[PDB]
Amino acid sequence: YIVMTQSPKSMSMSLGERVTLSCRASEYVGSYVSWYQQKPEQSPKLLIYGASNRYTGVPDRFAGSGSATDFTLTITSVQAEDLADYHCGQTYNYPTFGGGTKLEI
Amino acid sequence: PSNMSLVKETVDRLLKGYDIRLRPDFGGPPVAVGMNIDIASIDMVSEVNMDYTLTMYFQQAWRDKRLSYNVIPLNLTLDNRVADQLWVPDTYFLNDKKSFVHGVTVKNRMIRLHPDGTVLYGLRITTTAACMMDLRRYPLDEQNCTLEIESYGYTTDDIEFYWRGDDNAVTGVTKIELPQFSIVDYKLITKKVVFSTGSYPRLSLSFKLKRNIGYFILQTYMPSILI
Amino acid sequence: EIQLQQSGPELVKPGTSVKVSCKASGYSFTDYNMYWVKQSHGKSLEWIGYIDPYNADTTYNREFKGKATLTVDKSSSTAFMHLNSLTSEDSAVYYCARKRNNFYFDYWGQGTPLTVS
Amino acid sequence: DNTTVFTRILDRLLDGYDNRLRPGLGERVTEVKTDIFVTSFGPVSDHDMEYTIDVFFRQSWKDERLKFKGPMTVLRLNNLMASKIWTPDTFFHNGKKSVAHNMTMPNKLLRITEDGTLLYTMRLTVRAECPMHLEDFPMDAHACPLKFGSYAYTRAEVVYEWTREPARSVVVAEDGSRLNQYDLLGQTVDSGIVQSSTGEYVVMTTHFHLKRKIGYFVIQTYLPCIMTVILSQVSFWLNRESVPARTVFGVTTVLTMTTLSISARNSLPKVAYATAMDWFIAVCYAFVFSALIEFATVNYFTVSKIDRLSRIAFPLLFGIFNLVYWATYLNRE
Amino acid sequence: GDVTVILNNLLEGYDNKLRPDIGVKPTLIHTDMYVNSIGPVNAINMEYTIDIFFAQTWYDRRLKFNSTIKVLRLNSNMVGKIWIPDTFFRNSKKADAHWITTPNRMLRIWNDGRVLYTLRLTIDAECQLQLHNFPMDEHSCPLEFSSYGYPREEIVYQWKRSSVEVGDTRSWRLYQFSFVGLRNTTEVVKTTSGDYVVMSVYFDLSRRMGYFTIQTYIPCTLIVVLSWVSFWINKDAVPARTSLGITTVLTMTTLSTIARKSLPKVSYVTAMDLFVSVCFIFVFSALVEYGTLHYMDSYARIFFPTAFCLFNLVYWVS
Ligand SMILES: *[C@@H]1O[C@H](CO)[C@@H](O[C@@H]2O[C@H](CO)[C@@H](O[C@@H]3O[C@H](CO[C@H]4O[C@H](CO)[C@@H](O)[C@H](O[C@H]5O[C@H](CO)[C@@H](O)[C@H](O)[C@@H]5O)[C@@H]4O)[C@@H](O)[C@H](O[C@H]4O[C@H](CO)[C@@H](O)[C@H](O)[C@@H]4O[C@H]4O[C@H](CO)[C@@H](O)[C@H](O)[C@@H]4O)[C@@H]3O)[C@H](O)[C@H]2NC(C)=O)[C@H](O)[C@H]1NC(C)=O
Ligand SMILES: *[C@@H]1O[C@H](CO)[C@@H](O[C@@H]2O[C@H](CO)[C@@H](O[C@@H]3O[C@H](CO[C@H]4O[C@H](CO)[C@@H](O)[C@H](O)[C@@H]4O)[C@@H](O)[C@H](O[C@H]4O[C@H](CO)[C@@H](O)[C@H](O)[C@@H]4O)[C@@H]3O)[C@H](O)[C@H]2NC(C)=O)[C@H](O)[C@H]1NC(C)=O
Ligand SMILES: *[C@@H]1O[C@H](CO)[C@@H](O[C@@H]2O[C@H](CO)[C@@H](O[C@@H]3O[C@H](CO[C@H]4O[C@H](CO)[C@@H](O)[C@H](O)[C@@H]4O)[C@@H](O)[C@H](O[C@H]4O[C@H](CO)[C@@H](O)[C@H](O)[C@@H]4O)[C@@H]3O)[C@H](O)[C@H]2NC(C)=O)[C@H](O)[C@H]1NC(C)=O
Ligand SMILES: *[C@@H]1O[C@H](CO)[C@@H](O[C@@H]2O[C@H](CO)[C@@H](O[C@@H]3O[C@H](CO)[C@@H](O)[C@H](O)[C@@H]3O)[C@H](O)[C@H]2NC(C)=O)[C@H](O)[C@H]1NC(C)=O
Ligand SMILES: NCCN1C(=O)CN=C(c2ccccc2F)c2cc(Cl)ccc21
Ligand SMILES: *[C@@H]1O[C@H](CO)[C@@H](O)[C@H](O)[C@H]1NC(C)=O
Repeated sequence: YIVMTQSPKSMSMSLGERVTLSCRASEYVGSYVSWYQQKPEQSPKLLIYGASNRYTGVPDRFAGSGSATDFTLTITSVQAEDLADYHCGQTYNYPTFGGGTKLEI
Repeated sequence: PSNMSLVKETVDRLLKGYDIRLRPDFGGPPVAVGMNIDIASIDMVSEVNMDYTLTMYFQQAWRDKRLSYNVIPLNLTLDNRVADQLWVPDTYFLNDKKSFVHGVTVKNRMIRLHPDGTVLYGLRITTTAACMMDLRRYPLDEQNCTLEIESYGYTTDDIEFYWRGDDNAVTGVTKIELPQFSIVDYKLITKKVVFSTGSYPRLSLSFKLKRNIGYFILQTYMPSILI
Repeated sequence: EIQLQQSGPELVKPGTSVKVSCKASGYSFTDYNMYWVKQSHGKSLEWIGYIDPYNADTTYNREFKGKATLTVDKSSSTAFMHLNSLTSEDSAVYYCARKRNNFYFDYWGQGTPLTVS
Repeated sequence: DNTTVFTRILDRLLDGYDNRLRPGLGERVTEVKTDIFVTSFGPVSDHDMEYTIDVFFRQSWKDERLKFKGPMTVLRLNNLMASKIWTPDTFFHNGKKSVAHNMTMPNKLLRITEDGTLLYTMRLTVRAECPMHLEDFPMDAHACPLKFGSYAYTRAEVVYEWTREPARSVVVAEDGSRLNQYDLLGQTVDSGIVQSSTGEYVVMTTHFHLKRKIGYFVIQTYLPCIMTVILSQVSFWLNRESVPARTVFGVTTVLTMTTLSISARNSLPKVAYATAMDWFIAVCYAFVFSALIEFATVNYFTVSKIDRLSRIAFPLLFGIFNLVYWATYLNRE
Repeated sequence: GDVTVILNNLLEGYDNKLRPDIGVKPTLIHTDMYVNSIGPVNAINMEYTIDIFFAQTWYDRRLKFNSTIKVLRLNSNMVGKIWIPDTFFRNSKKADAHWITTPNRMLRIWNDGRVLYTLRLTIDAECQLQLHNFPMDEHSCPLEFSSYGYPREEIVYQWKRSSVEVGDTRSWRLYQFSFVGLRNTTEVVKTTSGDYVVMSVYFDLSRRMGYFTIQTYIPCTLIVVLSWVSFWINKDAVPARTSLGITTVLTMTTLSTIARKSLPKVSYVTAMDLFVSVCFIFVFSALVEYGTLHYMDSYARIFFPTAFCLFNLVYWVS
C-alpha cells in the first residue's frame, strides 16, 4: 500500500503563530490527500480535501497545499481550539492514513 | 416586429402546397436555369491521376413562379436548411471523380427568394474534376482542363443552362495563383449535346493551363544539363 | 443532519466473536460506500474494509483478510462488522466512515470502544 | 409471455422524459462515475505528436427519472433508446479525429438498474494529442495525457469522479500494447478543474507513461554512424605516401554520413532543438570532417610525429563524447 | 418541470429558417475565439491546421424568458432546433466539428435574449504561404469567416475586446514557426451574391530557422568547404583530384533532392533553392578550375572562400 509519513512528529507552538504540518506519500497520490482533525475522545472531522480545497464550515485559517507527494497543512494563527491530532489520509489507492502529529500550546 | 410576422406568414404561404417533384413551369417552356461561378481557388493539379482539385462558389439562379411574393419590398435569404424543401436543378459534373460541399460550421449553402420569383441557389463546392492529361510535351505542355456541367434527368425541352452574363458569370480566375501553373485563358461554352434519349443541355467551363517552365527548368532540366 | 450511530462499548474474552453496527439516517444508505476503520490507542487510523451496500460487494484489507466480516442490512440502513477469533491486538476503537467521493470521508461514526481481556 | 412485461415497462419508462435537461436539474450536481478499460494502446504517432488508443469508456450516473421496479433488475437497452435519454457529453480535451466504432451495429450498451444507476459503456478509438518535447531523444519518455470532461456543463452541473479507486480505474489489458517503439510503463490519474472564459469545468486527467524503445534506433542509425567514424579513423592508419587512397577514404566517410543523416531525418518529425540525432550525428560529422582536414594537413606537411599524434588523439575524444553522452541521457529523467 | 415548459414555450412557433429581426435591422453577432493549438503548417499545400473553440453571441428577441432561472445551460441537442448563424470559413480547405463522444457544442440562453452558441472546430485553413525568402517568411495567415448567404445588410460581425484568447503556445504544434501575436480585422467584401462582412484573424507566425539550418544549411556548407579541400590538394596528382572533385557533386545532388521534399511546386525562386544552386555551381566551378589547370590554382584557392562569405552575407541580409 501507500505509506503516509507525517514528518513533524509533535509540534508545539503558542497561540497566534504560523505552524505547518508536512505529509509525505511514499508513492504518487495525485491530489487525493485529505486532512482530518481528531479532538480527544471524539471522531475525526474533515478539514481539507483534495489538495487545497477547504471543506465547508472550516475556519479560513486552515489552508493546505501539495502537488504529487509533498503535502502541507498550514495554520495561519493557532487558537485555543486548534490543539488536537492531525492525520492526512490519502485515497488515490486504498486508504492509508498518517501517524498523526500532535499540536500543543 | 410586424415585419417579422409578415415574413413568417409569407414564407409559410410559399412553402405550403409546394411539390418538389415538379420543376418550375411543368408542362411548359424550359426553365432558364442561369448559372454563375466564382472559382475560389484551384488547390492542386494531380497529373499522376490526371485531375485537378477546384474549389468554387457555384451558383445557379432560375425562376420559379410559385415562389413569388410582393408584400415585402426586400429579398429574403432563408436558412440553408430550406433547400431540401425546394425544387433544385439536378445538375451534375460529368467529369467529377470526387466532390463535397463544405460543412463547417453549417452546411455551406444559400437560398435567396427574390421578390419577382428568381431563386438564387448557391453552394460552396470542392471538386476533383477529371482532366485527360496529354503529358507528351511535359514539362513544356499546355494542359487543357474543363468542368462539364450538365443536367442528369432533364432534356433541353424541360431545362436550359446559360451563363447569366455573357462572360461575367465566371469570376475570380485571374487572382488564382497556381503553384506550378498559369491560367493563360478561360472560356465558357454552352452546348446542347444530343444523346440517344434526346438533346441535353451542357455548360463547359474550360481552363487552358500552361506549365510554369520557370520552376522545372531549375528543378529538373538544370541538374541534367549541368551533369 | 447526517448521523452515524454505532453500537456502544463492549468487553469480551479472547476468541469470542462480536458484532458492531453503524446506523446512517441522514442520507439514502445505498448511495455511498461504508468504510470501517480501526485505531488502536495512541496510534493511527487503520483501514479494515468497505462494503458497497447496494450490491453488498465487499473488500477487506490484507491484514484483516478473514479477520472481520462486513455485512449490511439495507432494510435497516445499518452496516455491521463481525469480528472473530479476538486477540489482545484487537483491543482498539473502531469508527465507520462514509466516502462521499474519491477525495474525503465525509462523516465519521461516534467510535466504538472494544476491549478484550 | 414474459416479453409483454419488458415491452410495457421499457416503453412506458421514457414518457415525460426531457432529454435536453441533465439529471436532477436545479437541485443537485450530477455525479458521473467514469472508468476506462484500454482494450489496446494504439501506436504512438511520433511524427504528428499524437497516439491512438482503443478504450471501453464506461461511465455511470444516477438518474431518478429512469426509475423502474420489475422482475429484472437490469434492463439492457438498444442503441436507439440510448439516444432518447440524457447522456454526459464527455468530449476529449486533447482529442483529434476520434471515431466511435459502428461495425456491426453501434458499439455501445446502456443498462438501467432498478434504482436508476445507468451504465453507459461504449467503444472508442480516440486519437488524443500528446505534446512531445523530443529534446532527450531517443531516451525521451512522455506522460501522454487523456484529459476528458463535459463540454456544455460547468463544474456546478456535472462533476466527474472515478467509479473505483483512482489507481484501479484505468485498467490496461495485458496484450493491448500495440506500441512499436515504446513501453507502457504505467498509468496515473488525477481530477483537476479548468478555468475557462465561459466558466469552470472539471477534467479527469490520465497520464499514460511511455518510454521510447531505443532498440530500433541504436541499430538502425547509431551503430552505422559509430562504424563510419571508426572507418574515418581507419583512414589515418593508411600510409601518408598513398595520397589517393586516403583521399577516397575520407570522401567516402562523408558520403556515408550524408546517407545516414538523410535516413535519420525521415524517422522523426521537425525538431529545432538539439535532439539526439542532431547532437550525435553532428559530432560524428565533425569527427569525419576533422579526419579529412587532418589528412589535408598531412598532405601539406610533406610518417612524422604529427601524423601519429593526430591519429591517436581522436579516438580518446570520441570515446569521451560517447561516455558523456550515454551516461548523460541514460540518467536524465 | 419549469425548465422543460420554458423550453417548449421557446421552440413553439419558432421559425428555424428566419434570422432574428429579419426585415427590421441587421442581426449583430459578436464572435470570440480560443485558438487551442495551431497545427503544423503545411508548406506543400500552403495550408495549416488550427483547432479553435469558436464562440458566437447574438441577441434574439424570440428567445426571451422571464423566470428565476437566469440562464438555460443546454447541450448540443438544441443547436439544430434554434436559428444558427450560417458562418463559414472563407479559406477553409476542409474543416469538421468534433463529434466524439457527442457533438462538441454548447448553447446558453439568458432572459434578455442573449445566446452564446459555441463549438469546437478543426479548420485546415488556407494560407498564401509564399516562399520567396525561405526559411525567412513571416506570415499573417488569416481565418476569414462570414455568413455565406446573409448580406451585410442582414448580418454584421463585430469583434469584442476579449475576442481571440490565444492558449498556451508551448504545447502548440506550431513547430517550424513561432506565434509572434494575433491581429484581428473587419472589413466589407463585395461579391456577386452581394455585400458581406469578413472577420479575418491574422496570426503573426515567425519562422523558426534552426531546424532547417542544422538539417540543410550546415551540411551543404560543409560540402562547400569540402570543395575547398580539393583545392588545397596540390601536385599534379590527377587521380586524386578527379576523385575528390567528382565525388563532391554526388552528395551535393543528394542534398538538393532532400531539400526538394518540403518545397511545394510554387513557381518561385526559393532562397533555399538559390542556396543549393550556388553551392552546386561552386563545386562545378571548382571541378572546371582543376580541368583548366590540368590543361593559377593559388588565385582560385584564395578567391572561392571569399565568394562563399559574400553569398552568406547577402543571404543573411535576406
Ligand atoms: C451526398 O452524399 C453525402 C454522403 O455521401 C451526404 O453527406 C452526408 O449527409 C448526411 C445527411 O445530412 C450527414 O448526416 C449527418 O451526420 C452528422 C454527423 O456526421 C458525422 O459523422 C459522419 C459519419 O457518420 C461523418 O462522415 C461526418 O463527417 C463528414 O461530414 C462533415 C460535414 O457534416 C464533413 O465536414 C466531413 O469532412 C465528412 O465529410 C461527421 O463527422 C449528424 O450529426 C447528423 O445528424 C444530425 O442532423 C440531422 C439532420 O436531419 C438530424 O436529423 C439528427 O437528429 C442530428 O441532429 C441532432 O444533432 C445535431 C448535431 O449538430 C443537432 O444540431 C440537432 O439539434 C440534433 O440534436 C446527420 O446524421 C452526413 O454527415 C453527411 N456526410 C457523410 C455521410 O460523409 C450528402 O448530404 C449527400 N447530398 C449532397 C447534396 O451532397
Ligand atoms: C433584390 O432583388 C432585386 C431584383 O433582382 C435586385 O435589384 C437589383 O439592384 C441592383 C443595384 O445594384 C440593380 O443594378 C442596376 O440596375 C439598373 C437597372 O436595371 C434594370 O434595367 C436593366 C437594363 O439593362 C435590366 O437589365 C435589369 O434587369 C433591370 O430591369 C442598371 O441600369 C444598372 O446598370 C449599371 O449600374 C452601375 C452604374 O455605374 C454599374 O456599376 C453596374 O455594374 C451596371 O453596369 C445596374 O445593373 C439591378 O438592376 C437590380 N435588379 C433588377 C432585376 O432590377 C437586388 O438583388 C435586390 N434589390 C433590392 C433589395 O432593392
Ligand atoms: C480547352 O479544350 C476545350 C475542349 O472541350 C475547348 O472547348 C472548345 O472550344 C471551341 C472554341 O471555343 C468550341 O467551338 C465552339 O463550337 C460552337 C458550336 O459550333 C456549332 O454551332 C452550331 C450549333 O450551335 C452548328 O450549327 C454549327 O455548325 C457548329 O458546328 C460554336 O458555336 C462556337 O462559336 C463559334 O464557332 C465557330 C467559329 O469558331 C463558328 O461556327 C461560329 O462563329 C460560332 O459562333 C465555338 O466555335 C468547342 O465547342 C469547345 N469544345 C470542344 C472542342 O469539345 C476549349 O476552347 C479549350 N480551351 C481554350 C482556351 O480554347
Ligand atoms: C480586436 O478587435 C477589437 C475591436 O474590433 C479591438 O478592440 C478595440 O480597440 C480600440 C482601440 O482603442 C477601442 O477603441 C476605443 O475603445 C474605448 C473603450 O471602448 C473607447 O472609449 C474609445 O473612445 C475608443 O473607441 C475599441 O473600443 C476596442 N473594441 C471594443 C469593442 O471596445 C482589439 O484591439 C482587437 N485586437 C487586436 C488588435 O489584437
Ligand atoms: N485552460 C482553459 C482555457 N480554455 C478556454 O477558455 C476555452 N474553453 C475551454 C473549455 C470549453 C468547454 C469545456 C471545457 C473547457 F476547458 C478550453 C478547452 C481546452 Cl481543450 C483548452 C482550453 C480551454
Ligand atoms: C416577464 O414578466 C415580467 C413581469 O412579471 C414582465 O415585466 C416581463 O416583460 C416579462 N418578460 C417576457 C414576457 O419576456
